[PDB]
Amino acid sequence: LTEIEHLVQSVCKSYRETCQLRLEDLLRQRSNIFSREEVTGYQRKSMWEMWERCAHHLTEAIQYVVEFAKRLSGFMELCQNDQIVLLKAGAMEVVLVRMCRAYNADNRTVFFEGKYGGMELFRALGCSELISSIFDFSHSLSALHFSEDEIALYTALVLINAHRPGLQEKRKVEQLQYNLELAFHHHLHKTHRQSILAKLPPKGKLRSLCSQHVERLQIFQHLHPIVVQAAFPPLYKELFS
Ligand SMILES: O=C(O)c1ccc(-c2nn(C(=O)c3c(Cl)cccc3C(F)(F)F)c3ccccc23)cc1
Ligand SMILES: CC(C)=CCC[C@@H](C)[C@H]1CC[C@H]2[C@@H]3CC=C4C[C@@H](O)CC[C@]4(C)[C@H]3CC[C@]12C
Repeated sequence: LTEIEHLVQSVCKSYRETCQLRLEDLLRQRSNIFSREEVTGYQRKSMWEMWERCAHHLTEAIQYVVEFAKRLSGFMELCQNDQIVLLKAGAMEVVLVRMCRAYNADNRTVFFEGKYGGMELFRALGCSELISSIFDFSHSLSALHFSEDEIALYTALVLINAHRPGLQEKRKVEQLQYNLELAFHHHLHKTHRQSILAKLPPKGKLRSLCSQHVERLQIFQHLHPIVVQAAFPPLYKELFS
């Protein structure tokens, strides 16, 4: 078996071990939808409470993406600067992509605290525009019906991007990126799924949505700080300073 077929297997394994929620569970729970009364309960919570809940869920989701990154071939052999540069730019882009698995395009609901709810669940945050953009992005991804293996390979490429500003060893990230691009393209060809390539988000789209998202989280963090046990302190200290 080729280096490339082994790379496909390694990335798909890493994803399976760090996917946080099982696709099977997410699909089964689609019928489990918040009642009008439960939605009203969430809308009546203080911004501060909804922020504490959402901030903690987002931090947990980031930590699954850090673990995913640490299991990708070559990631740990990059200099720490480059690990931080990739995860700082990339980890929340991966969370936003991972969301499409927990999103039902039929009723525009997301899996949140054990049931599916629409974007009005989050009314107390005062972020309707930004949250609507996040729901829209998941909506556009859901049309692809990504396989588990496609999302493993795609989210590896979201992270391993030699064009991120600030890399010391751009050559080394280029080498890992070329191999992951070949693995993704190789797997799509083998599974007759090259049709998704033209349907993938235009680039800049994920970067600019993620930029806006993180900007808002940094404002909330500045006004009402949460603390977590840092999975990757050098990275954590670059956002939670
Ligand atoms: O456990 C850790 O080591 C760790 C855990 C999380 C991050 C990380 N948080 N983050 C946020 O945007 C964030 C979140 Cl999710 C919750 C509350 C406040 C914030 C904010 F202050 F940064 F804005 C990120 C964005 C992009 C990339 C990595 C991260 C980094 C490291
Ligand atoms: C802008 C702002 C202040 C808040 C954003 C509100 C809202 C859009 C956030 C809060 C919790 C997030 C989920 C948390 C965990 C997961 C699991 C992951 O495996 C996939 C992603 C997912 C489902 C997150 C999706 C985005 C959520 C709902």
